[PDB]
Amino acid sequence: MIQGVIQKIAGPAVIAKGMLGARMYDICKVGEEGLVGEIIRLDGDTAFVQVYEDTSGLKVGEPVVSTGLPLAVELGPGMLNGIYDGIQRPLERIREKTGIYITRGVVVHALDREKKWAWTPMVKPGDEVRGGMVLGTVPEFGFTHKILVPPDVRGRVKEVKPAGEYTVEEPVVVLEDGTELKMYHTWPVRRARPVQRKLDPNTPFLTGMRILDVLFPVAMGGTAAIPGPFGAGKSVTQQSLAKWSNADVVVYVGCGERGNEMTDVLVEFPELTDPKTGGPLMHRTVLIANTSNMPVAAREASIYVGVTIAEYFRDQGFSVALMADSTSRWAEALREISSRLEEMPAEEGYPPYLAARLAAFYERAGKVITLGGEEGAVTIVGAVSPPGGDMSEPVTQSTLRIVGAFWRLDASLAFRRHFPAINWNGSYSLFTSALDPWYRENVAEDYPELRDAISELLQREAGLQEIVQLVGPDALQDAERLVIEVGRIIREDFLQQNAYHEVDAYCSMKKAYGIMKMILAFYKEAEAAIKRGVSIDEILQLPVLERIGRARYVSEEEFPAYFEEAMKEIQGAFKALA
Amino acid sequence: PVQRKLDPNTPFLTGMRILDVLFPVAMGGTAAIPGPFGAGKSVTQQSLAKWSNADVVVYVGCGERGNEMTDVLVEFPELTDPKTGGPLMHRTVLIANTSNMPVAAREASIYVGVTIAEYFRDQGFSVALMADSTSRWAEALREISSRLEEMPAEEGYPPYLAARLAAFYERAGKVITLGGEEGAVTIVGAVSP
Amino acid sequence: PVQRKLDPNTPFLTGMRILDVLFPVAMGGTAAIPGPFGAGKSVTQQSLAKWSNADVVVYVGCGERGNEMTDVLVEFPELTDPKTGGPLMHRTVLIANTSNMPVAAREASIYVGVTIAEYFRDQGFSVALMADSTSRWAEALREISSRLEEMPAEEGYPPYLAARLAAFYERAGKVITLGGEEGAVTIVGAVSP
Amino acid sequence: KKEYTGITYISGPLLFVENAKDLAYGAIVDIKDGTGRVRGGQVIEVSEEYAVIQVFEETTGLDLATTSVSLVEDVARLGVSKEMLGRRFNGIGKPIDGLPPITPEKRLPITGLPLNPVARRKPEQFIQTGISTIDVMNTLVRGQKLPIFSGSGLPANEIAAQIARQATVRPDLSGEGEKEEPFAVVFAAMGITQRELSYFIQEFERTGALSRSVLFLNKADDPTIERILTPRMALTVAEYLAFEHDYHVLVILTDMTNYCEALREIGAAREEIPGRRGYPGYMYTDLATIYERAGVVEGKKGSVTQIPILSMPDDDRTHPIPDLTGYITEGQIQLSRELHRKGIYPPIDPLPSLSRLMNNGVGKGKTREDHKQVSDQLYSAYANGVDIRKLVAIIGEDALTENDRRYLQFADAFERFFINQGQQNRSIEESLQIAWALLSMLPQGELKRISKDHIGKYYGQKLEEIWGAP
Amino acid sequence: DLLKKEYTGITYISGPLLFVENAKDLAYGAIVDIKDGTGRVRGGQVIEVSEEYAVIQVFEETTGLDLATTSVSLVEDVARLGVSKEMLGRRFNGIGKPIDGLPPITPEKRLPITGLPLNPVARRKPEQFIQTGISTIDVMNTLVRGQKLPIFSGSGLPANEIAAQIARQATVRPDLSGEGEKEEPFAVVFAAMGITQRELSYFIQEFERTGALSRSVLFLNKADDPTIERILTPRMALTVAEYLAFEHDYHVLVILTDMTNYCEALREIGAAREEIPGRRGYPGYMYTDLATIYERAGVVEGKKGSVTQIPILSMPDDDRTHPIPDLTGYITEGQIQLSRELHRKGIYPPIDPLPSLSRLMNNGVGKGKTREDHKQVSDQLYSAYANGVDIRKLVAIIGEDALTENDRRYLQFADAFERFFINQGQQNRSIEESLQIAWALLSMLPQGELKRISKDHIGKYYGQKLEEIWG
Amino acid sequence: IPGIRAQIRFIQQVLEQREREDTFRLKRIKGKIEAREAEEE
Ligand SMILES: Nc1ncnc2c1ncn2[C@@H]1O[C@H](COP(=O)(O)OP(=O)(O)OP(=O)(O)O)[C@@H](O)[C@H]1O
Repeated sequence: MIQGVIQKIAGPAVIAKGMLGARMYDICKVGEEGLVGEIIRLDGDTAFVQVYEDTSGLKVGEPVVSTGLPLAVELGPGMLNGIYDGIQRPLERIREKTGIYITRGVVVHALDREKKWAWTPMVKPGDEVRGGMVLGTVPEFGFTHKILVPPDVRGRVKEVKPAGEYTVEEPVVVLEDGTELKMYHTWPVRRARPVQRKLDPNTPFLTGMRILDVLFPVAMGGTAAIPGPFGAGKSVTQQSLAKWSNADVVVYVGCGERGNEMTDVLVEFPELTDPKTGGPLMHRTVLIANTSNMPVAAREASIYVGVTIAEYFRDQGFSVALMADSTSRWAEALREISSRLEEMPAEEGYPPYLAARLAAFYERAGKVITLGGEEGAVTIVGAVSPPGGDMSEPVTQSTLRIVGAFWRLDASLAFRRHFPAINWNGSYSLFTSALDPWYRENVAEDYPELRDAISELLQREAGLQEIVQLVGPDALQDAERLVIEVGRIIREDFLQQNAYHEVDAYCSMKKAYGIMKMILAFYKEAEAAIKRGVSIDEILQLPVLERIGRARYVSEEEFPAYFEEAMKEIQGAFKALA
Repeated sequence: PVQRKLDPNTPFLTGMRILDVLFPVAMGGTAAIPGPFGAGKSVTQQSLAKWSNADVVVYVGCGERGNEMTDVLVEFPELTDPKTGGPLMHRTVLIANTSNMPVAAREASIYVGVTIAEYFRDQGFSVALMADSTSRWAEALREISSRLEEMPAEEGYPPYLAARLAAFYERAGKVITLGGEEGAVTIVGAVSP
Repeated sequence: PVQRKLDPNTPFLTGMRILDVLFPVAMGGTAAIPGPFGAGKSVTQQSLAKWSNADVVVYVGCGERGNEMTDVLVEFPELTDPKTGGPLMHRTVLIANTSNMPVAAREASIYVGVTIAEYFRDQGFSVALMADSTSRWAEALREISSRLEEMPAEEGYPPYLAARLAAFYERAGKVITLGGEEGAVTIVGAVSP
Repeated sequence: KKEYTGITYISGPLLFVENAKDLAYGAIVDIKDGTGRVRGGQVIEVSEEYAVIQVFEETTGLDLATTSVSLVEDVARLGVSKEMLGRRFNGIGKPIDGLPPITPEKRLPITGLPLNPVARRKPEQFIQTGISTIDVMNTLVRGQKLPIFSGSGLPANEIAAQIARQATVRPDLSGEGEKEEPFAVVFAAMGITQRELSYFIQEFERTGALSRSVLFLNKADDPTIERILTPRMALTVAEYLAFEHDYHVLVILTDMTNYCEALREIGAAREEIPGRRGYPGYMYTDLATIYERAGVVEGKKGSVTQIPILSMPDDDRTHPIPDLTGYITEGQIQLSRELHRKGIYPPIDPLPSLSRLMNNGVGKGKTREDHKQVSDQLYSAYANGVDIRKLVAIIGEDALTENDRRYLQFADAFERFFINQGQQNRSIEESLQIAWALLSMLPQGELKRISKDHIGKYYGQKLEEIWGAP
Repeated sequence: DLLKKEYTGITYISGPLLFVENAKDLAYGAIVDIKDGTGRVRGGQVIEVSEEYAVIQVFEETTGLDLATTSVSLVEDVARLGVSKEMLGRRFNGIGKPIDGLPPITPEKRLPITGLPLNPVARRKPEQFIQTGISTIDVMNTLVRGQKLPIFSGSGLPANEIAAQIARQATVRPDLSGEGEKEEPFAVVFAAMGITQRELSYFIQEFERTGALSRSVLFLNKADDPTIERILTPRMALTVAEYLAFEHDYHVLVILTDMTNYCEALREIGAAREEIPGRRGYPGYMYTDLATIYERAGVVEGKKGSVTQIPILSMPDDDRTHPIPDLTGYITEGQIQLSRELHRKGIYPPIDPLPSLSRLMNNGVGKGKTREDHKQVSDQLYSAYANGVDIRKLVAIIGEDALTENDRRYLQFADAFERFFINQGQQNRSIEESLQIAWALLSMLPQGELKRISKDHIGKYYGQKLEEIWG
Repeated sequence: IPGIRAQIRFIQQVLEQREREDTFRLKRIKGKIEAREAEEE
């Protein structure tokens, strides 16, 4: 095994000599305490190692040892309901071994090797096995977790353990070639897990938020980016997706953000309920927390660990949602690394390969035919944190060219406490046309037309807002003031949503359709009234507007009756005006 | 070299009333014209070449598009000399460059044109030099300076852009040749910000 | 050194209504008077020197016009100290490093002036220190850092510029001298953005 | 043959190899690691001390002790053939459709030569894109460089596919004309996602346009150098076909913003100080070497026409990419988000769009005699209509004159029936018919920019001819 | 451990750095003593080490050093600070040395000043409402125990006054929280970097007036002190704070006077080392350094104490996009941003509510914590004030005489809001009085315009007039 | 309109100046690293 000694220490960067034969991007144990590092440069007999921990107290001459393998994740039973670090160290076990602080040099297994799992074999001797097939199954919190042949493994089965209880270290299946397949395997974190074929998304990823699910939808194998400045509500949106999305498994990556945001999930999710299964919400969740004051080099690791875990759960035939708290912090970590390496920067100091790395990460998303022939999907929602709120930054612009949906956040709306605070003008989705068949079959036959009518109304309001800023709102003619008012009704009664409310925190597609239909019918009747000579002031005082404004708060069970009453009441109110 | 550089006391007659009256340029003078699209700059330059009192004409295209250069190279052959009725090309030297020709050539185009103009001046003639798109020449200069790893100034241009333009434009003038005859070079540049 | 720093509780009377009324400075405080050229920095500071209620004025011409130094030298010997009654020059120390005098001496001039002001404070006097331009001191530091081959912060200035300015301005204050008497140094700083 | 093993440095995208003075500048090399995997790279610096290789893809498993470098070819070349029609490649020319590789007629340097200016000729004939806003108001002329300026969320890909499916020449419209002239479309897609790749494959396969197309598709997660090479290979094929087989070649370059970002990246990887706004100081020359590879040559029946497509980074036309492109190209087709969000497709806004060479490829003997004046009149009428549309919001419809009202109606009709053609394929005659039907709404004699002969000949058409198919 | 190892072999002194040749046995980050020819001893830290030389950042000025008579000796491998309960009532300088005449403290432990990250599993949820007495904070930008809530200030704005007022008035309200009444006060750890004598005299006199010096630990780095010393001051302060909170059940309030000065020191060192910098010359790792500082707040499961941070920074040109405020806001849990426009009108505290924020406010307000109407009243206030500012922008175009009655009402609301809710001087308001003033102001708008408040609360609290409170 | 034009000019100047300063810094650092490599490799 390749061994050497430290030659230079500058912060988290160590130069080790005597490492001839070391490979690029391999893990190395640094110092007498074996700090986990990675080789990022080879130069003659020297190697450039990035320590994933603090290097204070290290000395020149201390040994550096290479494991000869790149960063890898242990994939198998025991991840759901778990919280990990950037390199997949369980944090509950670190809490037990260490106190309330994280210390360096803790070695802890990712998967629990003492818990027992009820193994039910699904292969018999003499059966051919290929990468990604199902050998058996194991229960885990209401999921039928299935053990998969490692992707690059082939052969025929010699012996299969009988049904029973075993730890993940057990050689559950042995192959004629001698290979012993356990309940878990290891996968290089920078290699995309292979799939049979990628399919065109055709089903929505329902977040429970009206503006995103209606005006800016994202498909099940799609990718969305939500940029904004601090205070605009990115974390609240990501957590709402974690709580209310229709994905089977949710992976949450806290790349270089506040630790209180991880504490919030840990405390709250166990008390919440899975939207579909009904069990605890934390049972469908995997957390990867690398907070801001935790090692910088571990941010890249956190992102790739999350994407690998998501691809595993996709290979099992699930639909997985991956939330990246800030890809900007990943980019800043790359920049710190490159500055340490004395590389030639591009744009605002970022390494040239930042865009390529973002593209590689976002192209791991998608809906696939797994190597086992099932159907799984990964949907990636990445948050961006531009400096100054400037969306012309390299990170936001590079994301803008690879993602399907773009949920731009507005500081002006966040200042007024108008949430979700999405900049409608600066947001878009590329998944609308692909999801229309689903909407017709599963929401309402004319849902696409109503959505388009809402969009045309909003564009008309945006057009007239220029004249309003020029001459003021009272100078407008009656029809234009009606357009402005109905745009305001849309903003306050349909696009506004209260994450902390008991009912409004989640909205079904049918509730959204009902509110849209109410608003459009009101607009049509008001236009007819104005053509017949009814003042706007008399229109805006109609009490049916209060019903339209309180539709958001009607529970899901009571909503249909409320909607029928309101649809009757709108016609009544504009008939009574005469 | 020349023996003496005379004064701007005699006019350069373009034949166009607006320029010849309101905004005249002298023999040995210098003028600049901006080219918007659709303004008929090409016809104006062609008429200057046709009807100017210049004996010889040097047309330098320094970094033009391919199709604009093709227009120039297909139109000038068919132009007629008002004095003789023969092809105007017989008193014209034409320097043609495109955007995708070497940057060194695009940078040296105006210099080659001015040297030819000064030669015909030293023969004792009046020469009209028309540099189309000196902005493209400045772009070539900016690229060259970047490749030499020089500190840029203003919008990435080298700190000697003004001096090079000055040296170029100051080769214009009415002179007494070393041989003791009167000759002139008049420069009309174009700028496309 | 000093025994103790006191809390400013009396005004640095200037003779200007606007500064004395709307935007006062205490007897041991600090003020900055930035302005573009032609606004009246020099006239304002000379008026501070002529009319202020300070016992001693140390006037530092750091990298500024020499005619201003000549103006002070020629004029002050004829004016009268507002309180003492004697000639105004008799209460004034002049430190002059004009614009065309050596660049590095600007820093030395600033430090020399502030030390002399501290000395006269230590005798028990209220001292006014005028810095004709701290911008030129910053320029000198930038030049020397260019020679050192240091890496600049914003606009070429060395990153320790704020530290030097802070150290200079913190020498102001009302104090109990080591001799037990009360002294004060008031600093007005001109900046030429 | 010879394998170089004197690797003495690996860092990011670069590796240094000693005792390699036999490697030409810009040669393509193969990099074999200890595990046996073979990567690719390009020589970006050669000296007596060492050669510097830029590695395609990643340098993950490479080590200084077992890696070996070998020469593939001294100059990047592409084997071209007429058999490339109907085939899909990967940006460096490797098939990605599963059919056997092509046997080449010849191998050509991808960075072709500059055309001699004196061998060029004026563009004088038009390509019918099938889209009215282009065919009538911003005509595309064989040999022209006409980009589409797009935005972040706009359907540039759909418009590109539609043009690729519908583009044709019209020999019958050219005087006596000819029976047939070959036509091909070379589609270069750079930095596209899997969704866009699937969309493009399906679009070309379903309508049968594949049989007359060549596709060079480069994914966003492919190596950057392949992105840099994709347009060069596309144009090499286009030049082959046009100027050795008399084809009329249309080139669509789908995302030049992605190309320029790749250019910036590669510049930073070679240790070059960025120029304006981070982009290389030679970006103008590179974009010129790509764009200027189109035109029409004297003595050759073929032509090359380019349609670059750009997403303006933040709707800024002053951004360096669109600024330089406008400097080099001959007009622009601008998409609008207002039209898109109002439901109109293709969302082409005539007002900020211009084709610089339109006048030389429209008129008698090519299209129709009434083309130019019809275009000018449509432009003026639509501009008046939009202005009056803003004016009505303030002063109401009653305060308008009858003519102002007619313009107000015409603008809406124009958006609904002229711009909004959906997935239709309109011949130039159909588009001119629709234009005359719309102009008939305005009173005869208010059509100042059209001669009275054309008014007499074509004025009077009814909107019902297009009313049933918006 | 008890043996002194000296390193002659200094090859370079320039600015704040010092290269020493044969020091391969000096750990990274170790603290050293630099002895000069005259016997004066000055401190420094190893920031780079190799076989060739060690780079030392000097904590004092380099005057009087020479490459012949100077020696570097090792003090300790890891920078540590002796801590004890007896730190309360003491004043230290930027490197934690007494500056008050008393003797050095006898440590109970020596803790690494860099600290370690709190495990997210170990963290609690910050939930206890702190009543600052300032209505713009209590109602709209609530402060919860365990929070990091900075003040974004200007050059001549009164941030020090606001911080001192918060320290003087801050208290928990166990009566509202349903918890057993208890009278535990706040211990204040005060860290000043680059503080002038004027500001320091203000703070010291204010604490002496309040009687808070007895339960305060002061780390004072003045503006005449070494700049590189500022690197360690926040870390020493937070080491002491964490120790007190999580080993002696104190509720600690940490005030960090000027983080702009800290960033200036960071940039100085970064430039000396010829590192490739980020924005405006600041190092690219400044986010990580500021997070190493700010993330040392919060509350821990199974322990009674807490640490609350209120950093104060001066946005240079009142610029919120400057790197220092920008990174801070991305790290901290809100911000209280002052406004020069309000300050010029005479409004104190000049807190502009729209750009301010409190991330954790929802944790510590509502039924059973403050009052059931709190969150909705805060939301309504924000909406009404935003409408008022918009109408202010509108009058410049249309003119006042053209306004509607509702627009005029929102103008009047904005004026009254600024003059009565934000302007409170040095008065301590209970959350009840603050909500009463908020409801009085909201009663100036028609009851149907209050769309963020539930009709139950509108029935219960709407109507009361402002004249009843004043005049 | 003149006020908006003045603001645009000012913002353009500030941004261009920042880019120029960053470029000068990169050139300086790379030159110094090259000199260091020449002196000591
Ligand atoms: N003196 C003139 N008399 C009559 N018609 C003229 C005259 N000058 C120009 N024109 C006409 O006006 C047109 C000007 O617009 P056009 O787009 O055709 O010009 P261009 O020469 O191609 O453009 P550019 O300004 O870029 O050189 C000329 O093409 C010609 O048709």
